[PDB]
Amino acid sequence: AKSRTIGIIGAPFSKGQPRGGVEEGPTVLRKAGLLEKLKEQECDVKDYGDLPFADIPNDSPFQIVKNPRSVGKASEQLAGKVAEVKKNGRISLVLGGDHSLAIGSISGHARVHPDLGVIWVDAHTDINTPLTTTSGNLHGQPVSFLLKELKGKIPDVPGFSWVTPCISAKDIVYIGLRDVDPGEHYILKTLGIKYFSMTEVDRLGIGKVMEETLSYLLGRKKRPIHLSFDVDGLDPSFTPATGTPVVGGLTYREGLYITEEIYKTGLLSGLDIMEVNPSLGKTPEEVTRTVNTAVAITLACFGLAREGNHKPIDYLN
Amino acid sequence: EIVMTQSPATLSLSPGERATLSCRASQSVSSYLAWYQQKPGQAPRLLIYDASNRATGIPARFSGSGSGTDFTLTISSLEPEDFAVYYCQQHSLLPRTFGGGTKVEIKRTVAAPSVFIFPPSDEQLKSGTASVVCLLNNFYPREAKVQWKVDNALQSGNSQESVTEQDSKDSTYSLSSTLTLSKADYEKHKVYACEVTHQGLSSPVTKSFNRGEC
Amino acid sequence: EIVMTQSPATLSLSPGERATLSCRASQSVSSYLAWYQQKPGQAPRLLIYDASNRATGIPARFSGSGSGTDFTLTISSLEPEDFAVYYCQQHSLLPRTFGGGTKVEIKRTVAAPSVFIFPPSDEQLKSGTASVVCLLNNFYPREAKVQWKVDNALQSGNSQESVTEQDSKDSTYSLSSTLTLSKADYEKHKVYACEVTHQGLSSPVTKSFNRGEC
Amino acid sequence: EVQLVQSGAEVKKPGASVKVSCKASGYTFFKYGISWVRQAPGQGLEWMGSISPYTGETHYAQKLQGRVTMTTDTSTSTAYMELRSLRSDDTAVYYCAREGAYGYRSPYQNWFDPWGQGTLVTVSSASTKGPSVFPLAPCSRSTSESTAALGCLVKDYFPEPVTVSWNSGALTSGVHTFPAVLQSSGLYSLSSVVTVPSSSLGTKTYTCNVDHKPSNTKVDKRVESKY
Amino acid sequence: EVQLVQSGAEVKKPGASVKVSCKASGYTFFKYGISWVRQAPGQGLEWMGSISPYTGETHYAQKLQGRVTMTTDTSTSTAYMELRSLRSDDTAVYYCAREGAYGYRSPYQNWFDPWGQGTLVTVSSASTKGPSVFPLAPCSRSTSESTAALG
Ligand SMILES: [Mn+2]
Repeated sequence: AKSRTIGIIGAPFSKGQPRGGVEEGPTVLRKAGLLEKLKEQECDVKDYGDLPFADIPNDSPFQIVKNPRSVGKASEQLAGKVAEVKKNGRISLVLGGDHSLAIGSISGHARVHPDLGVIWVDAHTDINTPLTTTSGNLHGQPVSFLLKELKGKIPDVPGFSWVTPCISAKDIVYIGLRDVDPGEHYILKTLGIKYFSMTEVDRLGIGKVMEETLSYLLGRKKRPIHLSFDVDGLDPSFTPATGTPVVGGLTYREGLYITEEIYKTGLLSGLDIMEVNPSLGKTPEEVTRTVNTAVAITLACFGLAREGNHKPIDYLN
Repeated sequence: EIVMTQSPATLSLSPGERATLSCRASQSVSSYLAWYQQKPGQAPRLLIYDASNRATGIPARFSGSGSGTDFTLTISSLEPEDFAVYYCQQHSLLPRTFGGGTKVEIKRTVAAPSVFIFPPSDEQLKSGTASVVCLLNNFYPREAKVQWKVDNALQSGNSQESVTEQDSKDSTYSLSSTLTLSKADYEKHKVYACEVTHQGLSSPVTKSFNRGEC
Repeated sequence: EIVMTQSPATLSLSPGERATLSCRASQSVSSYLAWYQQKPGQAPRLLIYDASNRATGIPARFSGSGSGTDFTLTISSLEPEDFAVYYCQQHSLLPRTFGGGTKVEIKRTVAAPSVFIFPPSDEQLKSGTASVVCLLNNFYPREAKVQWKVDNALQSGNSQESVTEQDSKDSTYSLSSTLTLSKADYEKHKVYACEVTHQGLSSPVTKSFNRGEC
Repeated sequence: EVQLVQSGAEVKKPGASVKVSCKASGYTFFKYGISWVRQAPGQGLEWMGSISPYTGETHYAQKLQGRVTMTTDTSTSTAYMELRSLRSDDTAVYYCAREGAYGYRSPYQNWFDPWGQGTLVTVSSASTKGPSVFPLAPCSRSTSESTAALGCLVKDYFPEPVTVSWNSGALTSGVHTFPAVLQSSGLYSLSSVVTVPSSSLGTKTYTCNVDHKPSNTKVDKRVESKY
Repeated sequence: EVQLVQSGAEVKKPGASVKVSCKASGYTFFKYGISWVRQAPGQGLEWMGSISPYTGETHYAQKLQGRVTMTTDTSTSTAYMELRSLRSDDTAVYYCAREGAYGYRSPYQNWFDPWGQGTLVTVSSASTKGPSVFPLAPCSRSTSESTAALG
């Protein structure tokens, strides 16, 4: 169909976060066999392989921001690949990896659809600047490069000269905030970005939150929706093998309801699955649950309803 | 559990030019490991923190490269205070494997051990035991042998050796195999020879005595 | 951990009529176990999948019953290609216990082993060891004994035996206890007798030599 | 057909794992839960673990919980099973097979029929060595016996196997290959192949051609009388 | 400076733990995940566990899971590590050091630079005894040699 027409982009990338091991994100998810789990239902599955990311040894850092240039080269390569696969009319499934990849993901998606919107599901806002950071890790700084309102507030980071800020403060909705920096919360209150922390989800319920989210983004104008997802926004009871484990996250049922409502919009146009670290699994059972969680999220993004799904023909024959 | 293999096992260099060291990883660490300065009897000290970039007061000469399997550690301007066991250690994978050990020695020349066997004391015969101590002293390198001879019987297992550190002064070494016996097995024999085979020695030097001689 | 006890330990049958086999469970499996065909040196093969019903290309003769403690496996029309170790195995309880082993032999008659002791080679005396090898050959069944005699000293522990499979041709067996000694204990004695006690033998056959005879 | 390609026969001393590719073929994956079963030679079988193919439910057996790790590779339907802190008890032919998944949509199986062919794993601290054959192939005239037998003494090899043939496989009659009875001394198993010639064959030499290819060693022998 | 005061050198026979105060100083806590590493003398080092300072994430290493317990004392920034059912393998100088917390707000470290000075722990069932010195210090005239040694 128009929905569940998939270009698969694997990015075995880790250089925007400290703990190496999310390079085996697409490796484990492909050996979890997301492709075959799509191929039952009417999915136009087409992988495009993994991207060859060069290793620049002289990736000289910024003041606090470390590894700018290899990350910028990675996201520029990924922006080309995402724009390429969205020329195909597919839905850009990109998965890594960490949030630094989402820069080029949203970039190449905005090259095709400049009118997009972002649902950034994450424990964090990841809205840090090079100035307002504490770690300098670019997986904590993807969003600030992509916001038009932080133009001039973004320093000239080596490797991100190609980056064009493509969305506005109204173009993005956060869901799942429970680990927010004072700089992050100050910027969030500064730009007036619509968000949904764990407080409002516990207040309204996940149905009312998803209702208000789709009313905010698609109630004005039906536009392509780029769900960019972090696994730590779900509770680490389900996803302990994530890079930034923060307790008190969303439930597995809640995330499945989110992705089912996104599929029932049908305006999903790009999916980003990051922070998948099998090396942070204390048991392989932890890895197994986390990977199955991410796969089931992706399947419910591409039509796997919990109520059941069938090919529209008679079965009583 | 990425195995870190340091390609120089040990090293000996009379103080001088580039004394570059090497460590290899079992996987791709990708510039995410560090270099260390475990001095003898001391706490280790950070040399390089991420494959380069010369951590926080390192003087002038301790660069390194890598990215991302086999890493280097350049000791370019040797400075003989820097004689210490060095360590690569991966970090960005759990669990966090160290390297093997990079004991940096001094390469003076190969010298001969001044070999001195010592009878056990009669005070040790008052203790009901006997430990025969065969010196090696003031030599280079540590590559030596001790073959105990008990009325010329090639014995071991009753013998514990003891390796000095390399001296700051004359860069030498000193060994002592300690042929700890019972008093009963001591009284069974007299000719207590100590066949010492070292590179500085031209011959396997057998230093001997008789039980009751000295 | 339901113990599966196979009531025939082994079986020997010259090829013929019903050769029905049995396995008992420690609990009530209730028709939820399977039958298997581990051939020698081979992967096992499914015979019966749920207590009956003759799985997927089994020829004509391999029914079974049960339901639900003591199960049967009927080898009705023997077909001597089917000589293999058979297995009941419960499935619908964890963990999934197998049976014991149902080595199906052939029952020709009880024959006598042609017993042949062999001195160690002088090449083994060049190796500093000695292994005396006492044959048994072309007999039935495996129920045998070897009593080594070292200047007529009943020894064991220095001896490893070796059991051939039952031959397809003559259904026989062959043994070899290997009295592996030191060369020193070899040189202590000459009369190296091998008291072999088998059912086909009328007597305990003592096959001997002298050290340096052959 | 519904088949398994196991790979491959490998030994470790006490060390790291012998993770086996259990390559599935012919039948669809994610519907058919694959197990693993060890069997020491001359012993009964021991089921030791079984994943569900998708949503991997481990179900490791008793006494190794723990030491075993099993993974799935449903890109290309191979499966895997490791071991941790390997040990001399792990001298066993490891079979993978398929229980069938006990989910809801999986079809009914209980009986292990993809069967894997087996994988030789002996955990072993011996070093790879050729045999030290200490034969006797005399001229059937030891004392007086007509059908006097002869046989070589295939001693102290590792790993398995030796390949022994009499006179490049000429003498096939009387061949009774004794299995690799394993030394407790150095884990160097012992075998022998014997034949029974007659005393009217005294002008014939007989060469056991003992060829131990995992050490790439080839041994040819004969022994005569003593004047 | 960024320093660690370890305390203190202690032996146990096979018995209870040798819980070491790893007193941090000079640098702020709850931002800097502190590890522990054992090293037997004449041996390589073995990292054995590392807590996050706040929201203590244990990350105990292989072969002792189990026997180790690590705690935090961020009133005064000392840390602790015990052992259970002590054993003669535990003849090792225990170093505490700091990985740096792998949270979100913690700054980037991977390299263990508070370094602790070490702690002598040998697990040991011997009793406290003076030496039994059985000397020879002769008058360098044993048989004939000029520079005759003594010890
Ligand atoms: Mn995030």
